[PDB]
Amino acid sequence: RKKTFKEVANAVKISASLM
Amino acid sequence: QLTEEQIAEFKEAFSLFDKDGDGTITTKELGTVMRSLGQNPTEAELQDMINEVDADGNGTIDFPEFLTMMARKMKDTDSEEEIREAFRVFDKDGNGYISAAELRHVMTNLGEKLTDEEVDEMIREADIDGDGQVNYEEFVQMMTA
Ligand SMILES: [Ca+2]
Ligand SMILES: [Ca+2]
Ligand SMILES: [Ca+2]
Ligand SMILES: [Ca+2]
Repeated sequence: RKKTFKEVANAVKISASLM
Repeated sequence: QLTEEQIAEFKEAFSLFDKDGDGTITTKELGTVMRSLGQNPTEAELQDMINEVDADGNGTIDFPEFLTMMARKMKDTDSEEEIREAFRVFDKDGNGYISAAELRHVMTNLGEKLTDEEVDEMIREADIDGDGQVNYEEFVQMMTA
């Protein structure tokens, strides 16, 4: 429900793979 | 066969691109995120990216198409390298420490607006030496545990 660092960091890890 | 945590992470990733919460990723949003990550794609490349997974040919990427794109684009680069990249994204001034303010500014820039209380809490979730900041070693620990 409320965001954790892990969840958000992985979202960025996922998103950054487009580079 | 995916865990609700993983689904949550992919949904979160999707929302970072889908900044207007309209349900889809446009060349505009795809470009916005990539630019926010130090990249500089051309409109032609952004268009190519969407068309490669735009099964319903509506010019945009929906959730199932997003996952399709991600499933193949992260198989041409391993974890450690991706985790390292994410850290660089969070550690704006590159001083080796992700501060609370940096975490807040970064997520806001990506579309996830968080309070100072929330961010302080996130830092605490990964902080190991209790200095109120996250260094590469602590970050890697969180991303691999
Ligand atoms: Ca959108
Ligand atoms: Ca589509
Ligand atoms: Ca820093
Ligand atoms: Ca620390």
